[PDB]
Amino acid sequence: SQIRQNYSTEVEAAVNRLVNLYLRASYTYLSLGFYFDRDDVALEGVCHFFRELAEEKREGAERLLKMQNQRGGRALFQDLQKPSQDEWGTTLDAMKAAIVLEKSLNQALLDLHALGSAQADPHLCDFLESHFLDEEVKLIKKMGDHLTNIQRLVQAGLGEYLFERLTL
Amino acid sequence: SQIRQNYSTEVEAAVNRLVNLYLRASYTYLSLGFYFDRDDVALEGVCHFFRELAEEKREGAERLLKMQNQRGGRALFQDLQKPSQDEWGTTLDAMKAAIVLEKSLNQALLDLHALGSAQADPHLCDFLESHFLDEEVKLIKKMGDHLTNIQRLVQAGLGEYLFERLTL
Amino acid sequence: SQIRQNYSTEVEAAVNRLVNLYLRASYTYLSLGFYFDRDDVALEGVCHFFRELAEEKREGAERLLKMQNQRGGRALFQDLQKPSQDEWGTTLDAMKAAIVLEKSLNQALLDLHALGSAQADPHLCDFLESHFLDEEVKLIKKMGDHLTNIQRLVQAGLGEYLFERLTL
Amino acid sequence: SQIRQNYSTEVEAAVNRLVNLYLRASYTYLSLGFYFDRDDVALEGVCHFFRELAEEKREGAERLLKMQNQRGGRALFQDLQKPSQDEWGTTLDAMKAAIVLEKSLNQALLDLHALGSAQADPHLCDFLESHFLDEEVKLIKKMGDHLTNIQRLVQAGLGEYLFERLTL
Ligand SMILES: *CC(F)(F)OCC(F)(F)F
Ligand SMILES: *CC(F)(F)OCC(F)(F)F
Repeated sequence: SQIRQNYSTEVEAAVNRLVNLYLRASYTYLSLGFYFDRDDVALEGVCHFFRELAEEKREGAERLLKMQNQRGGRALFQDLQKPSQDEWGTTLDAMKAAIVLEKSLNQALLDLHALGSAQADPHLCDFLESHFLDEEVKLIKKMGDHLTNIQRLVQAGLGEYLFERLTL
Repeated sequence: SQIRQNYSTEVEAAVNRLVNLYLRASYTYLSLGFYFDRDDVALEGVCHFFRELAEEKREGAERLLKMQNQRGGRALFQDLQKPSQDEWGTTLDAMKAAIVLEKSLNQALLDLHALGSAQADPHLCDFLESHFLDEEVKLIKKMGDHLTNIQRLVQAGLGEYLFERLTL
Repeated sequence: SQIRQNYSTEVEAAVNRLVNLYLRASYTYLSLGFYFDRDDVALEGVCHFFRELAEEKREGAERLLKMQNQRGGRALFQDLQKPSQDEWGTTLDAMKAAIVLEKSLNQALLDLHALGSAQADPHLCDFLESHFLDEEVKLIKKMGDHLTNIQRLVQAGLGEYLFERLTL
Repeated sequence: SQIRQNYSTEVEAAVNRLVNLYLRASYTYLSLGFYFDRDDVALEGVCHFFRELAEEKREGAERLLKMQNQRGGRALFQDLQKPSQDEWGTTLDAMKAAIVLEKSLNQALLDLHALGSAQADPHLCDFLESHFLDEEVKLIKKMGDHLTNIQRLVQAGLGEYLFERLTL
């Protein structure tokens, strides 16, 4: 590419992998959201919480793709695997799966940062530090807070209703 | 001091002690607030309640310091001891510790008032009666009200959540 | 902590130390401010300059504490030592002590950054670079500018009055 | 008087004396103000400072007279002695005389408070504490601040001009 400068093939490939990860995460949240929209689950605040996250993760993928083109890398898309579950259980079960998912995204961001440091790619470093790293830390904190409140409320049916009504 | 009039050394020293007490109280509320911000505690209304009190106590210290200078006394600062606990337990535990703290501040205000009366210092009397005594009485009443509601709600996890959501 | 990821015990402890440093700095500026409010010193612009800095340093401590909780670290508070002086001399003396204080905070920030780099903690790096490092550089520059103007003005009483009136 | 209750003859007489003192003080400030309006003195900010105080002291007398009637006491007016000087020297000389004057008013307020305490007259106590005691403390502090700045500026002609221009 005529514009490519200081952009390693290793980072280019890792950015493509991270896009697949973010799109996978968006798909997982789409599934979570619609599960809570089921007439036999029916927790609107939980559905909305996850649908909002689906959007956020899709936007993350799009930010990575824009950056890939800015650096003169080439987007390569792969199959997107279906979410790990078809049914997500209680709000607690779902929030547990969500924090696991966010930690995996966070670790992937940290790995990419490490790669960028190794390749002396300060533009990549800044990009991740600016658009991703703190967003992830904040989200994981919020999920931790929710998990604690969910667990304090477990009795169980009453707690799930109240959390959806009064927190979400 | 060129401006000093009817301002005893005993009151000057007691005012300095009271400043240390108010700053200690601010520090204790800072600790309480951040404890409730922990991801494994996560009671936002409780955190906000105590952070607001940290501010109020700091402002009290500043009011005392301004008055000290107005009277021609000299501010003398001492080490500030760390709060009595690192972890504050339940909302109930915390509110109990808070009312204990406020009663100690109140007693210190009353002792200073008594000292002012003994020294026939009506400006000091007015200062305390105007800026501190009723504020303390009102705060202690509010904490008493909270304690009663907390105790009525104790089961326990559900009660703590509901109090934070619906009162704080 | 359920949320903790890539957050070393070394950084957690250093963050706690830095909180103590910032609170110490706030206390030092509180003392500086009220000294200049003395009827026998009476430099209102100087008092306001330092009282504003007390607030800024307290806010820095609070930012560090919020971050500590975001990362799943645990705030640990220690005794706060009293400021190094009870009386602060001239505006020049005070500004000299202030720049010494800011340089020590700056060095502590740089040490923490180095620690973060060694622990490959890019979130910490970004946090410090975003909220602290440039604020410190700007503040130290402003103090340097003031010192130069103060020194140019030293005769002495006239210079101190004019600097307070026309710069502060 | 049909309305008189718990109002001693001693307090009634002391209130009349205090009125004479406040009117004397107003007259002294009138003289100070017009001295600084002299073409051979010509310090407008100083003239305005003292003319404002003349008004404040007259208003104090009027407040005391209103209170006297509220309590069913009887106003008794006496000759008003002329101010202690015809010419007031420098700004420094004048401010020195002003702080002496304010301290004498303050002492008179404190004596009246003591008298009220001895006569168990809480309405009088409140009246003085509310309308006079803190006003006096604040004024004396401000004069102390001015004296310090004046003295720092003394060379002499330049200092007097600058203080009038930049503080008053
Ligand atoms: C965000 C989600 F995965 F759901 O959607 C991805 C795509 F299919 F591209 F819309
Ligand atoms: C900022 C200062 F140190 F002054 O205050 C600290 C605390 F005591 F916590 F208010």
